[PDB]
Order: sequence, then structure tokens, then C-alpha cells
Amino acid sequence: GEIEFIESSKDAGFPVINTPSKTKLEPSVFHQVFEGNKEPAVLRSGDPRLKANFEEAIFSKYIGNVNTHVDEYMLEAVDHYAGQLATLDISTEPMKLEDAVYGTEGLEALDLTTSAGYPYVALGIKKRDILSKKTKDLTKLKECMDKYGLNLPMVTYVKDELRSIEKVAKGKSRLIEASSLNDSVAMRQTFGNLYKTFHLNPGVVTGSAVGCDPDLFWSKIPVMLDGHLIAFDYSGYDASLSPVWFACLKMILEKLGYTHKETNYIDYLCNSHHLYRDKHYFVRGGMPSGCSGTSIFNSMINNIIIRTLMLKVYKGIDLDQFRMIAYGDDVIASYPWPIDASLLAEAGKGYGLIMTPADKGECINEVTWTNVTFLKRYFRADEQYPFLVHPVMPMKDIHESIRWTKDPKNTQDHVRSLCLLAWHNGEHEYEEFIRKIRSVPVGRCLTLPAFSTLRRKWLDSF
Repeated sequence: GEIEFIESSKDAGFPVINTPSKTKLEPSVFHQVFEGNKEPAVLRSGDPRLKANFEEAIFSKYIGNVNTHVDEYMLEAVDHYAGQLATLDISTEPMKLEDAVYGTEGLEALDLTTSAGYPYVALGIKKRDILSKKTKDLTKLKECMDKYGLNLPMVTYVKDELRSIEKVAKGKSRLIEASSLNDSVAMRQTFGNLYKTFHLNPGVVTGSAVGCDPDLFWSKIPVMLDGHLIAFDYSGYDASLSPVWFACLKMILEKLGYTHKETNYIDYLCNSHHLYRDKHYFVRGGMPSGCSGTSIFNSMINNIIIRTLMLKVYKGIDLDQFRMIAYGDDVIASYPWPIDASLLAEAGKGYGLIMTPADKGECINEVTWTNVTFLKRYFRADEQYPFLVHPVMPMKDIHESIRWTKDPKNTQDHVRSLCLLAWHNGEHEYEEFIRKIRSVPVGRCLTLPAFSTLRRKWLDSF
């Protein structure tokens, strides 16, 4: 992706978008009990912790586009993945408005706490002023969609979240690109059944883990991924995407039965108009992280990408023996023969992608079930039930999270959610976690599950 045009919003008649400039994150009562290094992301240019230019830092992810046609490797990659998705009988019929807004199996209700986007944010109109959980009212929403239409600017927010020392200093805060309520609803009508099918079928046919529950899903992953593991991280995946990858996505969608017109919303994602505080800008390429479907669409594109690279480097490859699972940029995969991920990564550079294989690196001469990670978690087979696999979030990451809060009123929910992650690290680790929690008076006011209870519920869940 590449920023093609930026100018002061007032020159185009847009008001300044007044977005949060000060973090909601504050040290929790556990800030001194546990160790950590992370701090709230930089949200504004004047932050005294900056060791770089903020506005340049947050937009540096837009590294450019490779301008190429959909080549022979991409075409075969699209065909192969499309054949898998054909197995799922995805409906391209529009999803009913009420189902797409207020909830249905496989598609949770539109989140009422996130930004309604433009123009609502300039008018002080919130999602709850238009929508109502209790009534499922669609009347005001239909008025608003008729009144303002579709293809509205996206509003860029700086994500308020903990970041490493280096990412604070470098100003590498992440951005959230909020679609207008109008476009979110319209995309959920157009693609809602696709979203539903993906959410209900995480695994190696969708090649997707979007919506998965790691407590359940991680025992299935080694059954699905039979061979020599391959795994990748990317640097700035979303913003690195060039328009050719969106063209591949449109081709895949059409093979699923979507009309050319129904794929027009992919152009809205690819060639996109954004408002950031007092500026507005156009991007050619780049997935606007935060719009409807971006995790699922990122995952589908990653399925095309990896196949393309394998086809290009290993002309003799058999994709029918390849398996992969993606969550956006994150990939875990396998093939029955060893594959040199460093060759795939160099091939990816020719397509405008910045890939880092999970193996060396170093300390990792070979990706194994011992050292591979997915969604930030390791894999550890249970010692007693070897066919059940624990997702293992590192205790260091849990410690980082528990030391801050965006609202101490949610302490009970926050700590409990962390307990549900922590116990997979083992009983001694969990008991120490609980001891430290209880070393602050708040900690003794919380309902904390016992280890044996967490283990018993986990075993029973299968």
C-alpha cells in the first residue's frame, strides 16, 4: 500500500476528527507486584518518550506497491484455494439486515461500543443513537443509510494498547481504520454468509482460524497439520499489500459466485479514503485494518499468497498435500517434505511482502511443535491426555497485561480472563500467579478459579 495524496482536511470541507490523544491505560494495583516493560502506545506527536517523528512512524507501514499483473502462479493459487472453499457451499445471497446487524449463528451482533465512523463522529451521533439491542430497530439505520449512502471515508484512530520499549521509542503505534456504520452494515449484508461459514469452520479447508477458541482449536491443529511445519510472521502485512493481491481476492470471490458488482466493495478496501485528525488521505493498496471482514479477507489473501510463493519457488509442489491455517498475517502450515521458508520469504519480497520465517532467525534450526507459535501461543500436549493440546500464552505476556488497566471497575473480568490463559502454563506457575495476585488486598476480593477446576472444565469441554 502507498499513500497517494494527503492534504489538510479543511481544504476539502472535512471537520477535524477529535480522536483520543491521552491513553486510557493506567497502572493497575498489580503494577508493582509483577514485572514488565511495556507501556501505553504513543498517541500524539508531543509524547516525551518519542525517539522518532510520530506521524512518519505511524504511516511508515505504507511501504509501497509492486505494480504487476495477476501472474501464472497467482492464477493457480486462486484456483487451488477456490476448489477448497467450493467444498463449503458458501451462499452469496445477501444476509438479512436484521441478521447482519443484531446477531445470528456464526456472526455476532455488530459491536455497539466501537466508532460509528463518518459522518456520525462529526455529528456526535453514536451507534446506540441509531441501533438498539432491545428493540432490534432497523428504522433509523435505514434512514441513515439512505441519507448518507455508501463508500464513505474511513476514520483513522491510533490504537490505545501496551507496546514494547522499542515500539514506544520508535513511535510504531498501530492504527485502527473505522468504516462508517453504513459501509460496515452493507458489507455485512453482502459478505455475511461468507463470514458465517468461515467462523463456523476454522481449520485447513477455510485455511482460517478467525473466530477460533484456542482452548478447543489447538488440539485439532496438529491433527490437521500432519507434516513438516512451516511458519511465518510478516512485518506490516496489512499495509504492505499491493493492489494485485486484492485483484486475486476479487478473482477468488467471483469463482465462489459473487458478481463483479458484489466484489466492488473490495475496491473500497484497496483504494481507500481516510480521515486522520486534521488531515485526509488516499491509499492505493493496503488492507484497512478495522473495516468489516478485514481479518477474514486478510486470511483469504494469505492463503493465496503462500500458495503463490510455493508454486513459484517449488515448481514441482503438490498443493493438495499442503495445509495451512491463517489468522490475518499469522500463518502455521505443513508440507510432507522440508520447505526452505527463506526461499519463500525472498520470493515474497518480489511481491512487496516482508516475511520473517518462524525458524532461524536463530535458536530455531527447525520449526517443531515445541517452539512454534500461533496467535502468540505455544503448543504443549497434555501430559496425561496426549491427544489434548494446551494453548500456552507466555506468563510474561500475562504479567504485562495485568499491570495496566483501562478501567479498574473491570478488574474481576480482567483477572479472570487472565486466569483462563495462565493455568495452561502448569500448576506451579498458576499457583504462583494466584499467590502474587492475592498479595494485594484487591486480589483477595476476587473470585479466582482453582487450578483443578480450570483443568476439569477444560477436559470436560471436549
